[PDB]
Amino acid sequence: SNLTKDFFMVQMAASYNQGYQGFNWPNCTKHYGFINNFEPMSRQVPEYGANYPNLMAAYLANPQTMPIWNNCGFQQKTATNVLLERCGHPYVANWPYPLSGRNAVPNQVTERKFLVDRYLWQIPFSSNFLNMGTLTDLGQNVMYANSSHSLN
Amino acid sequence: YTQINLYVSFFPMNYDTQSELELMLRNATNDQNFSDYLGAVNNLYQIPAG
Amino acid sequence: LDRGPSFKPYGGTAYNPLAPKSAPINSAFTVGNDTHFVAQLPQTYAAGGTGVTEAIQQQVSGVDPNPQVGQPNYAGPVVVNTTNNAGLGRIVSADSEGQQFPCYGAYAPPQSAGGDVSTAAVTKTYINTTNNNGRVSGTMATDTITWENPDAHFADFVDDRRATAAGNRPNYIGFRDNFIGMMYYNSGSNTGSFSSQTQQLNIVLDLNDRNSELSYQYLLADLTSRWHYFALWNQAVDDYDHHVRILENDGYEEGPPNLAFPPHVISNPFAPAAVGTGMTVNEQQQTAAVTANTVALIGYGNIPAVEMNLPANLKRTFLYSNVAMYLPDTYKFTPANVDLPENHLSYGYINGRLPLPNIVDTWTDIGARWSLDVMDTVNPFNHHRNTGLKYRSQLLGNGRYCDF
Amino acid sequence: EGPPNLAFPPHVISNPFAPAAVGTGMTVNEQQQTAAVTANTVALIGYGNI
Amino acid sequence: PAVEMNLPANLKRTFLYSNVAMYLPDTYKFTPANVDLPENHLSYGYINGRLPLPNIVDTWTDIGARWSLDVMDTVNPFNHHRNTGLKYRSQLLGNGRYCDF
Amino acid sequence: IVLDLNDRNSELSYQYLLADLTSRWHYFALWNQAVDDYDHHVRILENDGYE
Repeated sequence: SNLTKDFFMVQMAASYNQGYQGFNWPNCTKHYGFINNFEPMSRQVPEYGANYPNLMAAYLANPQTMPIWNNCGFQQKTATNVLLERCGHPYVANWPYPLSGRNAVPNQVTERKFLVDRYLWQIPFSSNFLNMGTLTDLGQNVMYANSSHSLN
Repeated sequence: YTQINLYVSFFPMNYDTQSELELMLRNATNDQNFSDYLGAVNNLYQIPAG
Repeated sequence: LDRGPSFKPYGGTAYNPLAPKSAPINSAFTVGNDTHFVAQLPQTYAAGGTGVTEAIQQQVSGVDPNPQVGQPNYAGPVVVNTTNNAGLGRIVSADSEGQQFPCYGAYAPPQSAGGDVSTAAVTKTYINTTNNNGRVSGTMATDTITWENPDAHFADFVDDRRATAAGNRPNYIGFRDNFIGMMYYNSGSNTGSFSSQTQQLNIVLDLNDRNSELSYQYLLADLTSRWHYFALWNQAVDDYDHHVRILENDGYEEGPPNLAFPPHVISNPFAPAAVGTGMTVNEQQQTAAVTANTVALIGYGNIPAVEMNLPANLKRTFLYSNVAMYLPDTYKFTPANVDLPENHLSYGYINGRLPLPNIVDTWTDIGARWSLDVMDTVNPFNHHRNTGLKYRSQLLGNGRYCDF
Repeated sequence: EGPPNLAFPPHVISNPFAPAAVGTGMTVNEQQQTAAVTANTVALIGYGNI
Repeated sequence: PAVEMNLPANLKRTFLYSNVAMYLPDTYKFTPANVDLPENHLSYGYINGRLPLPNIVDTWTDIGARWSLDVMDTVNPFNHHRNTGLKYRSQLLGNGRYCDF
Repeated sequence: IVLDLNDRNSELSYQYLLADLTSRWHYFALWNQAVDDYDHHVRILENDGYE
């Protein structure tokens, strides 16, 4: 996914005291935890150059004139409600592009992202980002106590 | 494959605690032991068709 | 990573999926010296009399007789009188490449952002079906196509035209569970060599009688549970389906008849809704006069309908795609007039082997929880309900080229 | 709810209360308003919706 | 004589419309012709009357990929009619408009 | 006794306290105890076509 090597380590070390010994599925996960809610995913989309003219982006700009032909003759015109009756005649389809099979289009670019739900991020104020205590080690440090700072 | 990288994780132990922990594990009687969890010897024997 | 042409990350097809599998598109077939047209003409430009001086008009383009545009809404089952009306639409010419194909899965790549498909100029193609010989009934702005048929493989075919399509088998290709086989374990020709510098001896002495892969699998089922999908180590368990390996045939839940109805709901059962006029009536003598300003759409009898028997049709789809599709090769046949690759064990062979009908139906071993006697030798993890392999294939992408 | 769950005849082309109208396709005379029948062409057209 | 539908496609077609295509943002919707709506964008009659665009969510959209929609990321997934809890918290009081609790 | 501060959230404190004690799968209608969730196939969804 997009999540980095720096920042996946601090989330697993704060929540489950992992890191420095290999990551596994932890024992007891809570409802607002990280690893049961983190769900990565990936898709692939074609290049959309001059050969491939991106019929969807031409449809969002002007849906009144359809560029997009899929299962026509078996549903309504794609400028009115899809709840209506069948309209046209059967004919070939031109969209989407085949990304797999013998007619698969070359020049494919991958895209990765993730979705996290019910999870505040966390950066613990600890030395090695573990949980060695509720009153942490830098919290009872003589550098951060007995002094006054101002963070940004 | 286009590139490949090994990642490790160095635990930031204090250099006084590590130096007392290193000298215990250099010792012969503090010898690290491991064991394969399967504990088996794989042997395949041919069966003819039918 | 290239996955090759055998990859198909889904079931069914993605092009014209609502069509029946035997349905042909509006096209131009050629057999012998004869050439045949089949067409459906939704629009009208009525043009009564002779239909020539308006077929010359209404010039066409690559997108102008739109296949999605048809009759206006709420026309009902209007009987287009071929005298005093005329048809409009699109066909595709002959002398185009590829293989002729039904509607179910027919793909044709576009050329411009307006959505046109024609790789050459557009032409009109006139057809009469009357008894007049001086009338043009359709215009049919024709087309030339490169004719690609992805994700479908001609379930039947008779020599040009009357073929039925069926989508290809779903084929998930991803990495292994826990990346088994990425790394040479227990290969004495080429091992690993973790050691200090001055490599006089390594500490990885790997034997062929050891299995470091299965030792990791049994260890992983001891520490953690196995249901959870952990995407870092590609930790997705290979599972089958509990109701597919052991099919528990219980029949179906029957109920009221699942009728279907025409949407213009009033109609005669074999005629359109007959037009008429209301009647004012005289009393004390029996005389009914026609009223002034009234037209009446009157449907007689009861509403026509068709019956589905839905849970039987819903179960037979489940038994065909999950049980009858995954047979051994001795219970499958090849369709007529199609040719397979010469070897076994390739994608083009297993795609084109289709099952015998009576071995699995909605009656076989009825009422009994019983796995089939011919399905014990079949690997239950080579199945498209393998949720781990579905998770490992969709975690990389959906196309053929992935940057993992 | 959702879109209508239509069902179609397995042959897709139809006249809604008749079989498909059979006939022959032909050309025109190109600025003489006359369409003479050509040979080796037959056709069959539904003329409505499905 | 008989008619033929693609039955496992239509079970999937009504799933995608009633869940994903129904809960689109205000950009991807339109009012139908000759019908009126309330003025504010936060009443019930305005959310009720707007019907979504036809084929930005269909049976083909991103075939074979575990992938949520790019516009449905920032749309609140807990404002759904399939959350078992809020459904249970509303069946628990009753079905009527007026209720004693 | 009660000294409420605007910097504190006591209705989120009770949510995280309850998920640490019990499991959030059970529906305990006395405290109207029922989670907000979503269908696992509406948010991130798997377009596998159709069997």
